[PDB]
Amino acid sequence: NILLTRIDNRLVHGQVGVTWTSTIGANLLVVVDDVVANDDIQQKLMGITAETYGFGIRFFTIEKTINVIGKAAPHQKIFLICRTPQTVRKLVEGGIDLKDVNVGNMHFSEGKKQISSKVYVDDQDLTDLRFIKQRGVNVFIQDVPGDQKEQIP
Repeated sequence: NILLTRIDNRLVHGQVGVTWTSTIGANLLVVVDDVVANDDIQQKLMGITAETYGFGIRFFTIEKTINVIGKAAPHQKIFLICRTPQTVRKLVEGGIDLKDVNVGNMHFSEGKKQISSKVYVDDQDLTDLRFIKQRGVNVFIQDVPGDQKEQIP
């Protein structure tokens, strides 16, 4: 059911989320993020994007996603969007079978190092990305479809 998981600090990220969703042929975008899930006014803009382009959307905590994602019905073709690799790691640890993780926008903060045009990491981010890889997940950096895919160092 899960077609792709993308890490993007901007979550749905407007036209970027639109293009990914269309390209992979998802019909349900699950935003896995505790802050947004738990403060529902923060959902409104992303909800408008879903409404505009005609795909379903959910805003779930990590705990909820672990608990329910397996109940997904055959017709649900899911695109998971996560803020950070920390979230993805929690999903993997919780036993969710992810095949591919696309690393999108990871913005600078103090001490982070640039590894791709739109990706800045600290050592914990690299640790977590590498953990995900070690669990057999294909992890790659790619801004939008058709860009050259880049590997984690």
